[PDB]
Amino acid sequence: FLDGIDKAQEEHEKYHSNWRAMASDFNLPPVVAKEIVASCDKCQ
Amino acid sequence: FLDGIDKAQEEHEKYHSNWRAMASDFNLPPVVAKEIVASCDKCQCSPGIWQLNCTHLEGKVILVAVHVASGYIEAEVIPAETGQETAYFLLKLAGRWPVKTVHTNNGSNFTSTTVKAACWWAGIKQEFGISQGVIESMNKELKKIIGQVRDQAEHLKTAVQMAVFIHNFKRKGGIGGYSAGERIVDIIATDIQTKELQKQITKIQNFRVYYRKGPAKLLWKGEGAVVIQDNSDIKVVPRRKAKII
Amino acid sequence: FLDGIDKAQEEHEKYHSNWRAMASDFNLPPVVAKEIVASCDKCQVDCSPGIWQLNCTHLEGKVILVAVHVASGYIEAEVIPAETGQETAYFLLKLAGRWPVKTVHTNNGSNFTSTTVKAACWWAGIKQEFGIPYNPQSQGVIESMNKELKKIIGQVRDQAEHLKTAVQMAVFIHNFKRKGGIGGYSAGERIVDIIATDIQTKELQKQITKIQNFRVYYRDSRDPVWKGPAKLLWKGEGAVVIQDNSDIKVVPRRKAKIIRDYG
Amino acid sequence: FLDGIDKAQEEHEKYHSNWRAMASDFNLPPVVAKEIVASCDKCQCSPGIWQLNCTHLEGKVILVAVHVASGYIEAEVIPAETGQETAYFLLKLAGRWPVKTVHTNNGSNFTSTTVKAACWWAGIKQEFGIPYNPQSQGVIESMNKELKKIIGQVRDQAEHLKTAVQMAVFIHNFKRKGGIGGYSAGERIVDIIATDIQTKELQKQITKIQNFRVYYRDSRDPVWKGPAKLLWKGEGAVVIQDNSDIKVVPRRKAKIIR
Amino acid sequence: FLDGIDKAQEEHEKYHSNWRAMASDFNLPPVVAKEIVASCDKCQDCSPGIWQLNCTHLEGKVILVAVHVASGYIEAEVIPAETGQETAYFLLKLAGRWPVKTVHTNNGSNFTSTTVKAACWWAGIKQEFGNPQSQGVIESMNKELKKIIGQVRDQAEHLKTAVQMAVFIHNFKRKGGIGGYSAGERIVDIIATDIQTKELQKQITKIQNFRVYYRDSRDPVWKGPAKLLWKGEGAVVIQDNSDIKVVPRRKAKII
Amino acid sequence: PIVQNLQGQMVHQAISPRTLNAWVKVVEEKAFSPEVIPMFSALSEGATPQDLNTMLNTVGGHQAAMQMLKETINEEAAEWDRLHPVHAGPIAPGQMREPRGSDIAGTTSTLQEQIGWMTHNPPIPVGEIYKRWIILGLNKIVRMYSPTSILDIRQGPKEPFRDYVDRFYKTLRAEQASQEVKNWMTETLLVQNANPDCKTILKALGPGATLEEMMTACQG
Ligand SMILES: [Zn+2]
Ligand SMILES: [Zn+2]
Ligand SMILES: [Zn+2]
Ligand SMILES: [Zn+2]
Ligand SMILES: [Zn+2]
Repeated sequence: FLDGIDKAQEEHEKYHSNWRAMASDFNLPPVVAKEIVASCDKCQ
Repeated sequence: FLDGIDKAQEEHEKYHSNWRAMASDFNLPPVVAKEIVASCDKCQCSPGIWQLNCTHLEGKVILVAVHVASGYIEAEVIPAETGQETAYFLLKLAGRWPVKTVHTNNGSNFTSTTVKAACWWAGIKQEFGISQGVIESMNKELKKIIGQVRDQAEHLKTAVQMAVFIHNFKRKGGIGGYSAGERIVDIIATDIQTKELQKQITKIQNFRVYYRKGPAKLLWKGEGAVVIQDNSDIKVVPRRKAKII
Repeated sequence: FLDGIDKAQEEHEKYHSNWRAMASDFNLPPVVAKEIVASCDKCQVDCSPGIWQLNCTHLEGKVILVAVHVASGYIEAEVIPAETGQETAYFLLKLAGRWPVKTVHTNNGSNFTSTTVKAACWWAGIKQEFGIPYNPQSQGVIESMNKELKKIIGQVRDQAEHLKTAVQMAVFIHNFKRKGGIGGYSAGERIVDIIATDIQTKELQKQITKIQNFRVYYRDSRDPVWKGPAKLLWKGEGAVVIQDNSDIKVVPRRKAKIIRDYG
Repeated sequence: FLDGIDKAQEEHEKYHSNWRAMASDFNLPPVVAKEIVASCDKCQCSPGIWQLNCTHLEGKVILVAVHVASGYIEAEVIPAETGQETAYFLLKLAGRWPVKTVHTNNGSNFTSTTVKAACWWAGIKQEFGIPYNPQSQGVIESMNKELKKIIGQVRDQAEHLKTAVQMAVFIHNFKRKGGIGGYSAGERIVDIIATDIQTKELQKQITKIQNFRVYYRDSRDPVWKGPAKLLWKGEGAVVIQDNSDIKVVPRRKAKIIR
Repeated sequence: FLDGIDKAQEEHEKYHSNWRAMASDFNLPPVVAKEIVASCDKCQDCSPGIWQLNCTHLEGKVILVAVHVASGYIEAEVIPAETGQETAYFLLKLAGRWPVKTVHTNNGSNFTSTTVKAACWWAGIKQEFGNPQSQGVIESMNKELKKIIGQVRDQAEHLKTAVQMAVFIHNFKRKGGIGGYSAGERIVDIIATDIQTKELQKQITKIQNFRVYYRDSRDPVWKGPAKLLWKGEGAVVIQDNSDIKVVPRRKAKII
Repeated sequence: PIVQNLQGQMVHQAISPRTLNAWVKVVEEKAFSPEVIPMFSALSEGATPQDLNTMLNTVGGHQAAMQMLKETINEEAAEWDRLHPVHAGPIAPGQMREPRGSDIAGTTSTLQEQIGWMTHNPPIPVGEIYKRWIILGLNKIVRMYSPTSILDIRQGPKEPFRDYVDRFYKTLRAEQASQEVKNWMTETLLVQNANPDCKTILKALGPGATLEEMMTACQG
């Protein structure tokens, strides 16, 4: 939560990882990772 | 959630609102609101019934009034303790809000000639002797917020005004997550509409109902029950033993 | 009697009102009103208020469209220069804008069945009933109003310079100062009273639904905690009647809070 | 009337408000309110007043009349700017609604001789300038601009300008619900006319009363005071006025002389 | 909701009434009325958050007054000396009493001071220097204030008490236009309706974010995704292809 | 400004701040109304062109009128230069040549030149000419700033004659023309543009009646 959203989105714009990976690596709740994935146009 | 975290932080560094406040205002989950609150080092009856009291803080006397029904708060620091400024504050709060009854103690300032003259001129009923738990809880909550915002307080008056502003607007309350202003607006609006509709009836609907006695007037018929009023007394009877004419 | 004779004779040479109107309005004995009426050389059904009757007549070579209220006898007449369905639709939309009419009685004339009339009645939601009316009383009222309007127009044509002005003066004197044969009241007063007393059920039902939509928080005499969202029935000065799970309770105003939970 | 006269006197001494306000607030006849107002040393009919306005749309002139107490609207487009058509509309609205005073603004066509003759025939006092009511000035223009907004919206679904304007004013009068109360303008205007009829019935009931000199006694004092002007008799009591003081006395402590 | 949606659609294509009227006259939820209004090509307010500030001189002393753009509500006070501190105090008090988002005022010296700028920046208040027709309303209110303070000065000992009494009588016991009510009822009704509309729109925003798929009587295959409008009584009201339909909950799924 | 000395030689006097403050406040307060024409002439009695320019530049806003008066000053300075013959011959000590079009405006001439011209015998009325030029400029500015004509004033049927005559004379003074035309219009339009009752009253009173007689007769 401590600036994890910015790093999560900046790494998702390059690798497009699964929401579980973002939740585990950056310590974010699953809902944040799911909505970050949804915000990606390439991913669904 | 659309860039709402940044504005939530920028408003928490501004007013330091409760978690539910920014949770409901900016549409964020309660978990992130609680995390934002924790991350801050400084954080961890009737519409006419109003209660006025006096408090002491660092050699300053403050007259504080509170709406009992909605929890709305007002305060003003009086420089020299005299009844004339108490009367001034009373007439100002009357001019800003309709008050029909004030609950105070037998203090000299509350019973002063100017205060009595103003309240009799405004037609406000007086009641001496006092409910108090809610007033004390609001007082300590406002003391807490005053301590919270004292770091940026250039003067006492501005600090008190900002504390009142953040209490009445920048914090959600209890039932329904509504602030004091929202609650008082809701209760005033409901009272106005109910009295308007009550004045609408008894101009069109006028029926006489006999039960068991006298020519009582119909008040509400339905759901197998007749509620009527007679001789300034309200009686509820079953649908039987009641004739509506 | 306090100079009322002069003002009465002035308003009678200008209006030719009924003697009951002179007696009631100017506070004069009936003998004075009767002699004022005599001095003038030109003088000698409870139902739904949604029913109106429209008719056309040929007077002085001009076409006059008259709409009459069944329940009160109120009249509205206009002079139509060229007989066309467009002007009939104009009159219909005028009377719809000025009155909440819901049913119109007309004959089988060419302009009555015009496409504009059908469009107007469909848009305004006004029931249409062609053919002979089923109530002879309405026809009798139509005939009486027709003869009275012919008489008053003949009386007042000298004052006006145009037929429309004479018709408007006639409708003005008939509606406001003229007193009918039942009750002795003006047609405008009768129709406005009927309209005022007619809109009661809709407002009653909407107020009942609104008052049932309210929420009430109440406490018992010995219970310091507040109860749930009890439905509201009736509000009083010091007592409130509410429903709480099919139970009727009367609560003092002191221990009752009334709220509309928007959320 | 349950000790409301004293409350009205106190309210007029502390505020000096309009007589109708005291009459409505305390459920009193207008006569006692008028006499209380006249009792004030520093102090001395809303229905039946209409306001007329002119506007330009599609290169044509449209005249709209609006009530003040209820806001009922009437509107019509005039082929050419002449005083005869305005006089015709004024006499038509006189023959359709009870009009007592026609208020307007400055205008060349409003000062014509034809409209003056038309209003003199009807006995309606006409004037122009500042609105009679110190408030609700903006109501007329807000209603006019609402009508202007809706006529453009409903124009596309109509074939003629006059029909569209009349349909728009019909929607505004009937099919447009307001705020407080939430009902049609026709309903509020008919309620106002009904209350006017009831107040006129009260006025004729007061007219039934006349001089009827009445003597009064207070607190069972051996002396009889008077004469006092009779105001009203009912509910076993009589309310009268004398020396700018209005009081209610039980019938057992008063006598009436023809 | 008992086939009243089609009737509301027809009467909205006919009359084009407000969404509140459509909801009230047919017991429809606000979502249905809002989507019906939106679907209409003919159809397309932050009023309480707009205030006007004005200063005047009386008896050699300065008097400030803030007036709501609508309903003619006013609030006035006297000031000893015209500097930024008193103006900031008054602005903070009015912010603490009422929710304000923007303010219109003239180009006075006290309005251009840094103190008021900081005070309004603290509360996020838009300060505009410079109003279609509110000038007449505000000037008429000011003239009424002048006449009432002139009339009430006879029994007053200080100007502040007279001003307070005048604003009290004006805002409480001076019935105005339609309805014969005072400014307090108008302001409370306006703010209550604004709160109701904002909470309804927030509820719609938090509800509509879910998609639906329904089974009908002639096709076992789920169809959609329709837009979520309302749920309740064991059923869901949705809209597909700009047509509003109702489907039992047992024959529907929400994602 | 140029102040006469008690049985001595006149010397330059500093401009009091009161005059500048009063001038700027009265200019900013009400309008570019005709009443500023005398007021200005009361605040610039015997002032040098430099003082006049300093007073002119003190105003704030309404720079369009400043451009108008500057253009008129330029054109009338050119006219003065073209009409007044150019001085020729040597200039003796203690004397100066005729001020140029720029010198009368004070844009380039210094205070010493103005003092020398004032002390020259006979004195040159450069200051008076510049003051009357400014007067003409202000007159045309007021002409532009009048949003009404003289022939469009109408009296309401119930409007009192008091404010009607007041506005009539306000527009008469706002309008600049020959005196004979002003007399003709104030004698004709007054009766010709009144309510019918007072119009017939004035016709009964006859022509040439003093305005006091008509204002006393029209009462009621
Ligand atoms: Zn992705
Ligand atoms: Zn904090
Ligand atoms: Zn006759
Ligand atoms: Zn008074
Ligand atoms: Zn629409």
